[PDB]
Amino acid sequence: VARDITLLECVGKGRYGEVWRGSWQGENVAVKIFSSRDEKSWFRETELYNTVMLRHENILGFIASDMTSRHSSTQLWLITHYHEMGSLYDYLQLTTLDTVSCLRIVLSIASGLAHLHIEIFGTQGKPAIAHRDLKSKNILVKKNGQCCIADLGLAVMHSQSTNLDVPRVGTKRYMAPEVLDETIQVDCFDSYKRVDIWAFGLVLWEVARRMVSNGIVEDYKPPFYDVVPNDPSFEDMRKVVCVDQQRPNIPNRWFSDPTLTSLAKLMKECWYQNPSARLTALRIKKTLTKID
Ligand SMILES: COc1cc(-c2cncc(-c3ccc(N4CCNCC4)cc3)c2C)ccc1C(N)=O
Repeated sequence: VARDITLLECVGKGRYGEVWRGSWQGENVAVKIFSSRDEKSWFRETELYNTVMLRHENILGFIASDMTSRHSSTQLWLITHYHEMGSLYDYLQLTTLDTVSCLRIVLSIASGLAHLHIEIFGTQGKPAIAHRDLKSKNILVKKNGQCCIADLGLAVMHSQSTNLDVPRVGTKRYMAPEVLDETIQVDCFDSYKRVDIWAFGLVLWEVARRMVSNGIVEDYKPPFYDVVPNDPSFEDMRKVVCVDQQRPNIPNRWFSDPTLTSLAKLMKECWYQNPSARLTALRIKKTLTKID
């Protein structure tokens, strides 16, 4: 079991629980400890790795899952590979980017998101999966320059068979207009895919600001840094996105670079108020693959 693991250092804490860096047979591993209030998030994220056999170069790599439960207490561990460089959010604050490194990040995310979204058939197939909490803090930077998508505790699934949610359980800063509007068609699975594309558009913006061009770059800032306070409320986001119909502003420098200009058009096509008008994960991958 994973009782042979040494918990060295805590790297993340929050409502979900905690994530620890740990050692196991000489190798660093990440250990997510779920509080007993997140037990269903533990099982869901485990079942995707345990039963659906979720694996992809840009999805966080599962290692093991353990639950031990007495009447005294219950422990819930999810064990995955460890990524020293941390989250895309931490990375972007300490690093600038160039044409190649930026593309590798962006295309890497689009590849992981599209594999999540696309249903696969057969004995080794997978249902369509919606993340529902895409954001820079849930994307990890790998040593090789690529990224992988991490937290799947809120993901939903859809297969070719009648069948996974009630409402709005994501990070409010990244919620799409139809979520803040409550216009979202909760009964159409594509609705949740289009929510991810909105979040992915914000992450594209975050990354692009950090790509240097013509000797200039932008400090890191979160989406909507200029119009909402830290930890914005549901009403604050609805006012900026729906009523004021605000969108992250595009610096004028982006248009003097080919890469940044292509990204700008991609972002905007992820931000249409109408979800049906937004690009798909696959077409975002294709477009990104053709750049440079
Ligand atoms: C086990 O499962 C998850 C694991 C991770 C995850 C995997 N490898 C690395 C990290 C990580 C390590 C260090 C940091 N830095 C904090 C700021 N200072 C610099 C170091 C950031 C991230 C993590 C969090 C992520 C999500 C899950 C999950 N299942 O949601």
